Amino acid sequence: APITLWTGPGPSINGFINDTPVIRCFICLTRDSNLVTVNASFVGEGGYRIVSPTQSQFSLIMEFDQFGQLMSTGNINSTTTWGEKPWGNNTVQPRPSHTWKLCMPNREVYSTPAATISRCGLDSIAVDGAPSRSIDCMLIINKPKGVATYTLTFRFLNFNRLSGGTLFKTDVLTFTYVGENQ
Amino acid sequence: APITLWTGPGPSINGFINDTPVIRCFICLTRDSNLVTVNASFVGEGGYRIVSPTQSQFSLIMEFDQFGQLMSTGNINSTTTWGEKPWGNNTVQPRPSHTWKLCMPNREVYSTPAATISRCGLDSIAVDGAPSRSIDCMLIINKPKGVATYTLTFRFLNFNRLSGGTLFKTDVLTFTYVGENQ
Amino acid sequence: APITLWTGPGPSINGFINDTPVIRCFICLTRDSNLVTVNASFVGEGGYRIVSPTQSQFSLIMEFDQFGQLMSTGNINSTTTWGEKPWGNNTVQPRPSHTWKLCMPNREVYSTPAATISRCGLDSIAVDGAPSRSIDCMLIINKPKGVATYTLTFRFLNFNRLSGGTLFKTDVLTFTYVGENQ
Amino acid sequence: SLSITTPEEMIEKAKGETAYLPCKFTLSPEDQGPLDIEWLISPADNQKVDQVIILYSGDKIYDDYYPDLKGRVHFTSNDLKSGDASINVTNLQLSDIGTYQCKVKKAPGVANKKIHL
Amino acid sequence: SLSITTPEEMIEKAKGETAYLPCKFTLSPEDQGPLDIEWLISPADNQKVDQVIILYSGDKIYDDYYPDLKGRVHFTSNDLKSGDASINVTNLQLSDIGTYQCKVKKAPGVANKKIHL
Amino acid sequence: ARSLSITTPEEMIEKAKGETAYLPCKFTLSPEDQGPLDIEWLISPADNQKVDQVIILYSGDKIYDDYYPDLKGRVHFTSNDLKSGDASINVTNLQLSDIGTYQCKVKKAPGVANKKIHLVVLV
Ligand SMILES: CC(=O)N[C@H]1[C@H]([C@H](O)[C@H](O)CO)O[C@@](OC2[C@@H](O)[C@H](O)O[C@H](CO)[C@@H]2O)(C(=O)O)C[C@@H]1O
Ligand SMILES: CC(=O)N[C@H]1[C@H]([C@H](O)[C@H](O)CO)O[C@@](OC2[C@@H](O)[C@H](O)O[C@H](CO)[C@@H]2O)(C(=O)O)C[C@@H]1O
Ligand SMILES: CC(=O)N[C@H]1[C@H]([C@H](O)[C@H](O)CO)O[C@@](OC2[C@@H](O)[C@H](O)O[C@H](CO)[C@@H]2O)(C(=O)O)C[C@@H]1O
Repeated sequence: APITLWTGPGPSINGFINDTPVIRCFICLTRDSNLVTVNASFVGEGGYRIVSPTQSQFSLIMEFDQFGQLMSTGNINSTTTWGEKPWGNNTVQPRPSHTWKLCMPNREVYSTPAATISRCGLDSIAVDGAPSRSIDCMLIINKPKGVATYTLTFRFLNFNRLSGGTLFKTDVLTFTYVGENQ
Repeated sequence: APITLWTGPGPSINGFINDTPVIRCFICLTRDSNLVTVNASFVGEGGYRIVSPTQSQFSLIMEFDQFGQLMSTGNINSTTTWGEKPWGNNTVQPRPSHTWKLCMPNREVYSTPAATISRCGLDSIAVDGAPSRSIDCMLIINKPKGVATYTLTFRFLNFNRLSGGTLFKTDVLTFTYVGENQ
Repeated sequence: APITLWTGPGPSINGFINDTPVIRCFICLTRDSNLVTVNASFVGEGGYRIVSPTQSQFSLIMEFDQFGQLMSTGNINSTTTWGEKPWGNNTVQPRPSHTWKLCMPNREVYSTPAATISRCGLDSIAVDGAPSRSIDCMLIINKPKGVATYTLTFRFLNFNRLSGGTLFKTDVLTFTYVGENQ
Repeated sequence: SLSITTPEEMIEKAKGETAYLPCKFTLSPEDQGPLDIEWLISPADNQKVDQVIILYSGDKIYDDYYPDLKGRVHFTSNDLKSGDASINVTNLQLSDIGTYQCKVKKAPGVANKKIHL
Repeated sequence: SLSITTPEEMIEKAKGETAYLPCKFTLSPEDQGPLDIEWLISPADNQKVDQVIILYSGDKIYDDYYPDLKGRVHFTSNDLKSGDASINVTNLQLSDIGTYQCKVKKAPGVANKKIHL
Repeated sequence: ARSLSITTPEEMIEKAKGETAYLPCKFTLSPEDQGPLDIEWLISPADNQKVDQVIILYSGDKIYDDYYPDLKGRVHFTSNDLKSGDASINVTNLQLSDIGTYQCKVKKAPGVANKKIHLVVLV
């Protein structure tokens, strides 16, 4: 059976950078037969509403325990709205299930960390996809962190590609990894 | 249950730029448990068989009604072959069903437009993936257009990346978005 | 029903270049309702552990027969561990089934070769996604080869993008194509 | 489920006064996620729509987010997790004219109230 | 299901004549999609193959795709919808020599026919 | 027996410098192990950072043995009846720099087994 964990639509400012919520992260982890598809997008707020080319890189780490439950310790964590999306509606169900593990990155496949570095357009509609308005976002699968069993890291890089100050309104990003076995 | 809407194999010249069919669009929208995968490829014809670096950018908009039925008014529209792919064969079934809605972009998730700007190789096998033979294709999810309830826009951009005249034969492109609830 | 063919976790040096096994290919072909997702990553060994900017391009071709069985003749072939992943564990089941055909690229949709050229980061975690540490990987769907009915080719290109010698440890790559009908 | 008393309102105030913007809400037993409130502003001043002004998550108040309202917006209740997420915005001025919105999440609970000032 | 009568045939004609290329089709009640017709040419003259010359789509004809055939391709029936996609190719030249394909779709029906000229 | 497995999957071995080390890797198949036989030996040397470098391979009825420069020409499979259950190797003329954990990975799908030998070299 398939299963989706997510932030819900219209996500809260759930992305901390030095103990201040500054990124609004929409994150959706959908597990089908074997793979998990990460579908995510980000909107900066406050001091991170506009980013400039001198913006220093950063990681937003999700830390999960061995049963697929999001922990309190990562940059994105259990203190904000997170849970299961039932087929048929847009609610977020917080009550954990054993099926949640199936959204985690297969710990035998990813016994050492894996990564995907994709292009990440910023304010793409408004700037009409101008080439110098893209940064990079790298997913890091299972990089060790604290006492977490599984980790997903959205790492935002190479802001110095930007031609100038840009609204930090990212594209919809898509990654893929092999899901954990029940 | 899952569901796929598509143009079928060997698609007709079904993409309008300026009231004339000029792009041959293969488009396949597959909905599994929760996400829809857009798998699409494009081949130019007539004056659009070869595009040059001075080619001006354009959008091919698909307009859908509230029940997931493709409307007649977009650049890609109900006047060309479009419908459901049965599991097990390559037919195109035009008879609408309530399940078709499941291929549409979730209107609560995408209550304001979302976008993904991907690299888009042109004639990639023949030119052996030469770096200056890629343009950009940006999917825009739910940008308002006329009286459509859902929209998908393939917007082709940054032709000035091209080193010269190139056969407008795109790579297979893949996007992802959250599907609508029944 | 869905079905996954793969190399298993911790793959052998299963990828041959000029008759010598030099690339360690993790390849996973997952078929869900309609599309096949290719999820793959590569690690070079021996002389291919480090690649330099002057590295010449190359193709790793998988050749499959008309029933979806991997043949012995490709760069990646039946002489190494390859088979079905049962839902629930990480074994590799070599006993062929008629369902295996469902992971092949639909021969009517891809009656002439299709391609997708993606960015392909190398040693991305270690080099922190530095822009000049990416090459390109192009998937070619159904380019004819020998007496194969279906083919998948991972073609690695544009090594001259590299700023210097780089550990040939690829990102996780994801491609998508329409699956064959039973 | 989770909902707010009087989900739409309008409020008339003169310059200098402080404005009380209610957001009293009811939970349900089903609502076992974390409490997750934010106030936003759609000013008639700019095109800008829905800019955060004050936050509450992890039993912690984050307020520094909107320049014009710095040091002038705060939560009224001493126990906010009881169901009272009302804020007041002190020392009003004409640039505060707009639509203030209170989103309240407590998974699976979700509701919101608009107020025009 | 959707069919075209005589799916293959040779037609011979020297210079200046008007070639009549028949592509007449039978529908069935399954076939609910829009009538979507295409004629292509695979010339004996040169490299390329399968080139669009004329199409019928959304009850409207579009005709200038092959520069070499410009102005000398017209549909013959003023009632195609009824099952007659046949076309005329007037004032034949020797460069016209090749295979003319006729693809007719009406979802879910699809059918094509080839003609060697 | 019931699946693919190796005999004594963990083991130390001490030899002096110049002697050869016999690294046993004997394994049993089960009827269901119908995949291609796919052996490899790896070395995590103690001397430097790197871990799990390939030294020798058996695949498609051929031996590829080029991979680890330091061990060039000193590693050899010991049993010409390899397909029957014997992945054992010899490391001849032991060096001090041969100190490390040597690993034997045997695959014949769905079978997988592995064994590690921590090897030490004295004077
Ligand atoms: C914008 C910013 O603050 N960037 C710094 C970054 C971020 O604080 C965190 O990534 C937020 O998640 O941290 C950087 O380095 C690190 C970590 O790599 C390390 O584990 O701990 C140090 C503290 O010494 C710091 O968190 C980074 O991610 O590169 C430095 C960025 O400049
Ligand atoms: C090749 C070409 O004609 N490009 C023009 C482009 C296309 O015609 C359309 O995208 C086809 O769908 O239209 C461009 O601008 C627009 C629309 O974006 C706008 O909403 O309306 C104007 C008319 O005022 C025009 O249609 C575009 O999208 O870039 C202009 C391109 O030159
Ligand atoms: C690194 C290397 O060896 N590159 C050469 C490459 C590889 O050997 C193959 O890709 C191995 O898979 O072969 C190159 O071209 C080809 C084939 O495409 C062609 O069919 O035949 C020629 C010889 O006539 C050769 O095999 C390539 O793919 O680019 C040449 C590379 O330099």
